[PDB]
Amino acid sequence: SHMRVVVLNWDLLEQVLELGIQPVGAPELSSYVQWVVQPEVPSSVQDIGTRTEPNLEKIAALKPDVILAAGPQQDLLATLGRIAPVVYLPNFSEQDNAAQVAISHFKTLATLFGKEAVAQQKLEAMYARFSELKASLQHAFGDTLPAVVTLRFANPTSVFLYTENSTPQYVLEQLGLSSALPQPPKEWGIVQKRLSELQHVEQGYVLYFLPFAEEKKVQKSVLWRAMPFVQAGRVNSVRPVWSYGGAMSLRYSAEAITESLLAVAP
Amino acid sequence: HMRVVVLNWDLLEQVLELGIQPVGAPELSSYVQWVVQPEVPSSVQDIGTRTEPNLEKIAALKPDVILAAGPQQDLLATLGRIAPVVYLPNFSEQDNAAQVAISHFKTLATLFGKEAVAQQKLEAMYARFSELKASLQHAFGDTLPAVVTLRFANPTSVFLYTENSTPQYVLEQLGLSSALPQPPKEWGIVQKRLSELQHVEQGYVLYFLPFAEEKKVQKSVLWRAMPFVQAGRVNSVRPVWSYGGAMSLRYSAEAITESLLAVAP
Amino acid sequence: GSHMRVVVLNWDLLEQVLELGIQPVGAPELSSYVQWVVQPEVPSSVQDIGTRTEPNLEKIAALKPDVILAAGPQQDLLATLGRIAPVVYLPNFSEQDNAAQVAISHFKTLATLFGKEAVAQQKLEAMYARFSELKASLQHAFGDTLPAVVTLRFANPTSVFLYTENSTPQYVLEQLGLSSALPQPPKEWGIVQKRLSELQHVEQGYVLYFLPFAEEKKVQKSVLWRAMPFVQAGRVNSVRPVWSYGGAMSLRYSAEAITESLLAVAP
Amino acid sequence: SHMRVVVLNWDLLEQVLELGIQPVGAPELSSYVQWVVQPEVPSSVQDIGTRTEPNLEKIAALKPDVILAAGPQQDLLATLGRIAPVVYLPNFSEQDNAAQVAISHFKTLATLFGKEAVAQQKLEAMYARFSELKASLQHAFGDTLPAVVTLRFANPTSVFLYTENSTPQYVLEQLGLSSALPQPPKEWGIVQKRLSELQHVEQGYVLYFLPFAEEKKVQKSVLWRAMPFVQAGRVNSVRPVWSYGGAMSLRYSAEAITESLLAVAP
Repeated sequence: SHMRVVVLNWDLLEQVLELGIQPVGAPELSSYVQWVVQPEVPSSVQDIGTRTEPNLEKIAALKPDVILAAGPQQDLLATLGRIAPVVYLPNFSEQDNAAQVAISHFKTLATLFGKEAVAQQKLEAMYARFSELKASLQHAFGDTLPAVVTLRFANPTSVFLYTENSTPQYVLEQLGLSSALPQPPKEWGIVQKRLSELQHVEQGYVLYFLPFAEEKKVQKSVLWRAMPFVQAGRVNSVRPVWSYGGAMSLRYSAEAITESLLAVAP
Repeated sequence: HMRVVVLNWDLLEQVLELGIQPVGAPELSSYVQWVVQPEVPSSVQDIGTRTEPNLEKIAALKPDVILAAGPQQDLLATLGRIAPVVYLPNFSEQDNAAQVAISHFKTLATLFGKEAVAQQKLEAMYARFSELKASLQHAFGDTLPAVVTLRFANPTSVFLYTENSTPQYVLEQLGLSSALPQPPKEWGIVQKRLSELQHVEQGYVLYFLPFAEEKKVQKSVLWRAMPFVQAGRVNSVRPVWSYGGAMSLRYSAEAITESLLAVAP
Repeated sequence: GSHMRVVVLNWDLLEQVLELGIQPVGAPELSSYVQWVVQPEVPSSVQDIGTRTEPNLEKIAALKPDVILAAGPQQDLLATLGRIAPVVYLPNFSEQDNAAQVAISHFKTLATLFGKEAVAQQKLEAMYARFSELKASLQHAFGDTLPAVVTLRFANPTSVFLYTENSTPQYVLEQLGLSSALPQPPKEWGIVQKRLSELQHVEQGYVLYFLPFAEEKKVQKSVLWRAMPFVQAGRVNSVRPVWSYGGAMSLRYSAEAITESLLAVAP
Repeated sequence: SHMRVVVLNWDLLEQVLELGIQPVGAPELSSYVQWVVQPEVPSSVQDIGTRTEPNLEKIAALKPDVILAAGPQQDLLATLGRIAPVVYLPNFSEQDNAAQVAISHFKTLATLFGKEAVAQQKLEAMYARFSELKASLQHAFGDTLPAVVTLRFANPTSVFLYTENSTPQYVLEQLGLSSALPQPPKEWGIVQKRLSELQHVEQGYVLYFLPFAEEKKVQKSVLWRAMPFVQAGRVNSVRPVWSYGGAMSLRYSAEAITESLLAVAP
């Protein structure tokens, strides 16, 4: 029903908002509109601190009926229980297929909040949306879709490649895109490799998620300009979509990758 | 008869080659396509994939031991709560692949008491090596050609095998020269462009099967212009896992030799 | 037996030989050695046979060696040295050499030649294992994002020797999972001489410089160095003396040296 | 223990083979079985080109762990080191006593490759063989062994006399034979004199090493038949033994000279 929900992670914040549920508390709302962006966070929701170090004084003042915690708040579950009952929905382990798990959590949250019908409408619409971008991608590339590298910059010299169990990997598979640089499953679906290792990617297309404060710095480097995919024009920037989000995150990133990959096409 | 669960294809071969039949093994469907040679019995159940094994299934089999390799190193802690784990890593940039695959074959033998069976196979392997070398010298020799061993990534990229790889080891055991040596790397491979094979004029090029885009590459525009292709010094090696166990060295030796005995003068 | 009379002419080979349990009768610049290489302590018995660039042929021949180990910088003397004793030529720092890998490959080759193969494998396995520990200690104290590090040696108070992609400090950084923070294309000896002004744009990364450097205090109090972003942010430290152009065990000593100096000035 | 060795000179090829070591590459294998012949090169060993001018492409293709170079390859040491570690064992200078150096190199190579025991056994067997041949030589020459000239034909008009620092000279001394025409130490242990100079070796023996493609031409020539040692019947042909080989070369040349000198005896 209409309970007073406090989420402590950005993926759960998205999931709850997407279900038509409006929480009373959520972490890092200022950074949220820069990194996650896609599921706009209403004016009512108060910033209860960070995902790693939530404000216990503040969440208790909001009088929650439930506290939704994910992976990074697992050491606080006992602590959070002193304030209100906790529903722990973890994700993005080395074992979790992130995306699949994000959907199963999306369904579970729906049943608990009675918004079970709304969940089904969005999920089937997302699956239909996948094929829509896939169709628009083969119509622009010719039924042999290219191989794509999805990453986020770690430092101006280091890069987070997304692994096989990550959500961008799931998106690539749903779009019919190939994995230009596959990686074994890891936590959060990422692997930190050096940027110089991308000197050998002479074949596919490389997409990097926004924001990155030092984008110009890397772009102005001798190393980045020497990249095969850069001079060949097979590289673009994906509009800000949280790669560690919820179920609808898969959709938003699907529309974001496709839009950024329909560009820089032959 | 212990209840063994292997989580990697090399260990699966090693354990099977010792006459031991595990209760769990990864990617059994894909196994009969890429490694194929040590045929996995009908009894063994698919416990998921290599990189991403299913803990629920492995725990449901109630194993007495779990054999994990390199790609499962981040799961070792979790697996120990299911059953005692034997961690046998291999194919790093520092590992000589072949020796380590043999030493692991020996270690697995002693742990499982099948010490005699292991030695018998190893003696048969070394003997088979010299056998193939002789048959190569009777078809090429006494000056054996230089050979490139690779796997296709895509019709434009190629996985060349490095100095620490198992195909490199096989070539040296057959007395064959390395037509395109490479510095040590992880899993023993380097991904190069197909265009790099434009200057390997004198010698032989072998590529391992399967490759879904073989049909595309053989009649492809870039590949037919290759020197070793026009000279007819190129053939396809029957599917043998280049990242396997000890007996992989034998199977790949017999596979390369048989595929190289063809297209000979 | 392998109880042989070895004369080394380069510091890396001196290290390789000492680490294998072999004690040479001659080695170059022993006085300067304990200041720059330091780590593999040179025994009291081994005599100083001159420098690396200009070895004393009269002295090395007087020691009556059974074998002479010469490296890259002594290649122009190989023909003359064979007249004294059989020579083993082990190069290791061109722009195409992966320095570290070959230093290990030379460590293995030298081991087999001197029969010290078992100790070599033991040393290498202990080094490789130590790498993962240091990497582990680095992902701890730091985020899920290993930092970007610049490794260099001071040439003068205004110029710096940055290490390239084929250098041994670079190999160490890569084994630790660290980024290059200022990568450079492969060059001879693994270095490039840049102006100190090149460190003006390494803002969010880390800068480490190897010891010794006689004018570090001079640079520390200099106007340009204090204006450096990594200096004001406190992300800069001095690495304890480890030879950047050494042998296989040089990689281990330099890995522990970099990690410890980078565990400091960490968040 | 079992390394991949590539030798670039015939002497080093012999030394390594006598130690039970089997190289993967060796120079001039076709000509080797014509000039050196005794330490038979296995079928497995591949021809890496000629001496002085080795095939770098082939040597690198064999993936050697060591490259054994001698005198004539001294200008290639820098290039060879770029392929694999090089062990440079020079010999046959004006200062080298060839034979001693050939043995000391045989020992060092033995120590380096661990086949040290086999070396001492062979060397000790060689010294013992010397006295055996000397005895069979003294029983046929009246215990006062004659003076012998050892040479190789350059052309039908010139002859390569072997000097005091050469390996056949060492052989003559170990057999107790005198030097019927000694020469001051020179490079490769040889001196090129005109054939007309052998007119003065009257009261001695002359031995020439095989092969020589124009032996019949010289044998029926007017100048050679007019030689004092020829008319006196004190001349014979020594079976092919490499005068610039290794330690066991000294043995092979000892039994070859003795066998060729047991003939033409009174």
